[PDB]
Amino acid sequence: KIMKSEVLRVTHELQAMKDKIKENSEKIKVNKTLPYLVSNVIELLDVDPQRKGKCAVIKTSTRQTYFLPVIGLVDAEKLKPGDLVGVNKDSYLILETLPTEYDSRVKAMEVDELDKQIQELVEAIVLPMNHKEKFENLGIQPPKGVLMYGPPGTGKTLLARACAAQTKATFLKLAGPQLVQMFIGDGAKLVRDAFALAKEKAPSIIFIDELDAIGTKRFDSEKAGDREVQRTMLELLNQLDGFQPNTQVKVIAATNRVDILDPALLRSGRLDRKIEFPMPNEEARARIMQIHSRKMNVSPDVNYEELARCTDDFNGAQCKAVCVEAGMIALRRGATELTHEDYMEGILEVQ
Amino acid sequence: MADGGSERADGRIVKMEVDYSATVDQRLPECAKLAKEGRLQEVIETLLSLEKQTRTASDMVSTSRILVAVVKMCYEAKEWDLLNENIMLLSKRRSQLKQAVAKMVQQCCTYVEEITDLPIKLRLIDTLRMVTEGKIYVEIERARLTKTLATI
Amino acid sequence: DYRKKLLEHKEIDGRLKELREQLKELTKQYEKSENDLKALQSVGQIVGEVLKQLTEEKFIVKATNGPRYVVGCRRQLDKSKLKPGTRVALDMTTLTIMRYLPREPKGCLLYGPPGTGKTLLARAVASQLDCNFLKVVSSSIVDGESARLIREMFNYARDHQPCIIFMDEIDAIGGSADREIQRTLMELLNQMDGFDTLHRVKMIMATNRPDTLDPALLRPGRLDRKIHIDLPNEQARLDILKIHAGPITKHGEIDYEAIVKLSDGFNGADLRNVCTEAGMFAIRADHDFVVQEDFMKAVRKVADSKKLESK
Repeated sequence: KIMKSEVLRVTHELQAMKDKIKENSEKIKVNKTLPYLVSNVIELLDVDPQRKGKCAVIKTSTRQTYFLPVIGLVDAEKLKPGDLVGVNKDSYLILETLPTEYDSRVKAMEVDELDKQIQELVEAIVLPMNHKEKFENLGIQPPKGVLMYGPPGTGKTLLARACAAQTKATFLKLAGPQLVQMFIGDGAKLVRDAFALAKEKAPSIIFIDELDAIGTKRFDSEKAGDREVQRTMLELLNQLDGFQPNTQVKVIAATNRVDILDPALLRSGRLDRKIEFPMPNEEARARIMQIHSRKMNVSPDVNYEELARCTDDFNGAQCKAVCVEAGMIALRRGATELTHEDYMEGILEVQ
Repeated sequence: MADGGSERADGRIVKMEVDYSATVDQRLPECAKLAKEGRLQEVIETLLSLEKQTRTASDMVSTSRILVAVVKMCYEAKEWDLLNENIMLLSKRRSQLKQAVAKMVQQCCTYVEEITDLPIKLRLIDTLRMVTEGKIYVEIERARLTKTLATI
Repeated sequence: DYRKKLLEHKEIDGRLKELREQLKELTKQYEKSENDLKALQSVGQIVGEVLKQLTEEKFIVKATNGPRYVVGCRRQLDKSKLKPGTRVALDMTTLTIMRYLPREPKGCLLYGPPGTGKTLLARAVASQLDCNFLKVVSSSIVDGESARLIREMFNYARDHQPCIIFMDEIDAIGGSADREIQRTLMELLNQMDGFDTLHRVKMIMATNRPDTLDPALLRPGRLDRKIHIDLPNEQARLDILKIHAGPITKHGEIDYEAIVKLSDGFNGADLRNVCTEAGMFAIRADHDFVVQEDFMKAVRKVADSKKLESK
């Protein structure tokens, strides 16, 4: 062990290093604590002919262009054309890069904190947050794109919104016309930004609606206003195909009408699950209505037959509207408890 | 669909043994409409991988014992794109053609050693012109025939 | 007694020499930190652009903000890159120059009527080499002001010598409303048949049906070759099936021949979805192992459903 006696000196040198890095690691906190402004960073690869060529393009908020290479500590999510970077006086260096996205506004869309098919749906939305540990041995690859469609009058919107509450995660709201604007080339920016937020934030829930109206390829060759969401969808599929990050947070799509369908939507990353709704039953709607109305005070005598029979081609939101309407006149009836006939009365009222 | 042509093919290989080339001449209008139909690209691949083998088998029978070889070369010389003349739509298969020419030059390779003196120079002078007339090939057999001619 | 002491000392020296890896590895990073701290010592650099030059030694520079200045020549750099027409960089002190600031089969035809999966092959090549990363949208029109955008993209294509073009779903643009379309087509003809070198840049077109594809534009000139893909190759399908059979364990007796043979007119990603659906179908029996019988049945049923929905 005489040869291993020289290790002690090495350890002493190492702990001496740990002792002498205290100051230089101390000045970091006081130096980097307050960036005075925010500048835009654009990455540009230069060539010096080590002496390796390195450079960058900077844009100040005061519209003054300067020169500077790529420096700072170890970078991972950096080097991207983002914003909100740390800068000191006259140094124009890069210390802390945080991405808040571009033109924030689109991002703050919203802040949110039939049994056989809804079982498969629930299992489908639960499994990516659950079976990932079991996906190693079983080798089961979870589907990404899920297509939920059916005939009008289903109420699938608030149903999926109800499932979103079961997911316990954050829910977002994006519609069809929201992708259509006065400007041009918005598709790429919107997709990249949405995927950026999906990359930075937790595995939340993303649900878009009306993909059929904005996905119309207009067989008629005369005219139409929106060709944009078509190529936006094509680019979306492209990023859902040729990109490895697509294994990340899923995006749920839904179509109201089956008249327009893209054959290229078939893939694991793209739309996979297809469920048609064959005239949803009554008693099930009565069940979910009971689940929704179990909180309110109601006289516990219900035949359910009348309310199940009187409901034809009605949404879930319309059933909740029936409950609300039943609660409306119950206030002016003088009764402190909801009755049975108030339901059907509300049905014949609003519908 | 090639399902109907398959019965004709495997029926043909059984029914055609000692018969002369006249039965092949009678087989020409039958195979003509067969070449006209079958617009499907993938389906008729089998039929093209059968019927051709059948007619080349008949050619083998004709070249087996007694061979005039004049009519044999005259048929192919007079008929090339004649079957594709009636079809305005572009075939653009570019699949069975390679195997076709390869099989033809394979049989010609089996006969390349010793058969007879007169026809071979006509076949060669024909196919070297077919190289120019074709203008589209994998550039294998085209070099094969002319280099195996050059060796001679 | 003396023999065991060697082993013991070997153990002590072992655990003594095995604790260095938790330090000496991160010491390089700790040193790299101060190295970066010494790399931050260079600051105060600005930009500039050269327009007119009189003296070969000293020229005129143009700032982005708009004021104009003049600088000298550093003993380091030479007169090679000092020539005008190149954006350079300047310093806040003495207005010197550290460095400059640089600005930033010729065709194929793929028609897909029997199914899809060509994009999977293109993705395979793209993930393989591709020589670069580039994508061309189907319609750049809605983005007559898109013509300069196309000419700009082609200008970038001329800027970067190696190029590979991937165009998916081109059948949409292949079809005064029609007049502007014909005008755009004439622009495409003017650009493609103009003066350019196509011996390097490669273009790939993906589509659905041979109707709107303009067979006149499918001509040998504007497109050298055409390759039809009905379905992934037998060896390719077997290979992808084998690599998809890797993470999933099965029974001791396994035959992929049935799975491959019974598959007709199917696509790779689709077949993979059928496999996952078969797994989720076989997970209902809560067994750790799954026989190929249930696999064959599930695959058959699901594929049949896909054939019924293939319309």
